[PDB]
Amino acid sequence: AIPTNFTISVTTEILPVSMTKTSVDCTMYICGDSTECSNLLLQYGSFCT
Amino acid sequence: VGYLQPRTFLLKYNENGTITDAVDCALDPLSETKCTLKSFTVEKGIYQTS
Amino acid sequence: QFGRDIADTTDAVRDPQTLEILDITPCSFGGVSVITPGTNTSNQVAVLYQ
Ligand SMILES: *[C@@H]1O[C@H](CO)[C@@H](O[C@@H]2O[C@H](CO)[C@@H](O)[C@H](O)[C@H]2NC(C)=O)[C@H](O)[C@H]1NC(C)=O
Ligand SMILES: *[C@@H]1O[C@H](CO)[C@@H](O)[C@H](O)[C@H]1NC(C)=O
Ligand SMILES: *[C@@H]1O[C@H](CO)[C@@H](O)[C@H](O)[C@H]1NC(C)=O
Repeated sequence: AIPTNFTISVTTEILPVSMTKTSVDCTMYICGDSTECSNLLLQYGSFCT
Repeated sequence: VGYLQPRTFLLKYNENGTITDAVDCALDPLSETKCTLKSFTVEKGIYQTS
Repeated sequence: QFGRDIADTTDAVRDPQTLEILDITPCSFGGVSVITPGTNTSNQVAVLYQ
């Protein structure tokens, strides 16, 4: 079976390339503006880094 | 005469046990990045501080 | 007497004298970054307030 005519077709492909960049202030999230909580949290600085 | 305040300092001990240098971690953003990296030397770049 | 948001923190209060409702807002906000060419080269820096 041999084709006798043709068709020219255009199709689309969608690909993700990047995502949102985020940063966290560890003390702001855990303690807010409490000085006492920050003095207590000074024992966990390595984990936030 | 000067007056003391509660501060966080990064002190340096040499191989004989004497304090030879210090960083005041809340003077400048540069000092804050020094304090975070735990080094007295900072390489070229952009750093998030606080 | 008190109002609380989704995070459960208190954000509104009735004044016990004048009986008026007041909103409470934190006063620490906004991100900061520091640009350095390297402490080896120089101590001059730039600061970006986002
Ligand atoms: C090959 O296929 C094309 C269609 O893709 C044919 O062209 C059509 O021909 C009809 C009538 O024969 C017209 O009404 C259409 O408008 C034509 N299409 C276009 C895009 O011009 C073509 O005739 C076919 N060839 C053979 C030999 O079969
Ligand atoms: C440390 O002690 C040694 C031996 O006493 C001495 O030679 C040296 O100069 C001292 N200081 C430093 C910075 O090593
Ligand atoms: C309480 O004191 C304030 C000001 O002194 C006054 O305006 C108010 O009427 C007093 N009484 C009550 C119930 O708030």
